[PDB]
Amino acid sequence: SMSVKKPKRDDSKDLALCSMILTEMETHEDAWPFLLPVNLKLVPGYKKVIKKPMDFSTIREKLSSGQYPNLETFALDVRLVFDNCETFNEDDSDIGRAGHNMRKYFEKKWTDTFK
Repeated sequence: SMSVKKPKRDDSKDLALCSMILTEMETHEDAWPFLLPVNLKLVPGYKKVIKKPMDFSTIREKLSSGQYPNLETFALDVRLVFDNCETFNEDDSDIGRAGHNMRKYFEKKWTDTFK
């Protein structure tokens, strides 16, 4: 509360470390469904059904331009990519499996870097 603060967690490396995690996600062999925005002209249903589209390239641009106020807002966009994937794709599809694999990969890197 006013003039009463918990001890200052060092956040000065967070930008660098989110960039490294994002690099690792970009270079994973199962990243291909997620590298670019879904083409809303060419994929029936996507525009209407997925209210907040997100992809790695869009997270990368946001990251590079100071659009994440903190590391939690970065984790929310990454998770959004996988939550959108599960909303639109059957679990038993190459893309559905890709999304599950990538979410697991991400959550381990997140825990090991920050928790």
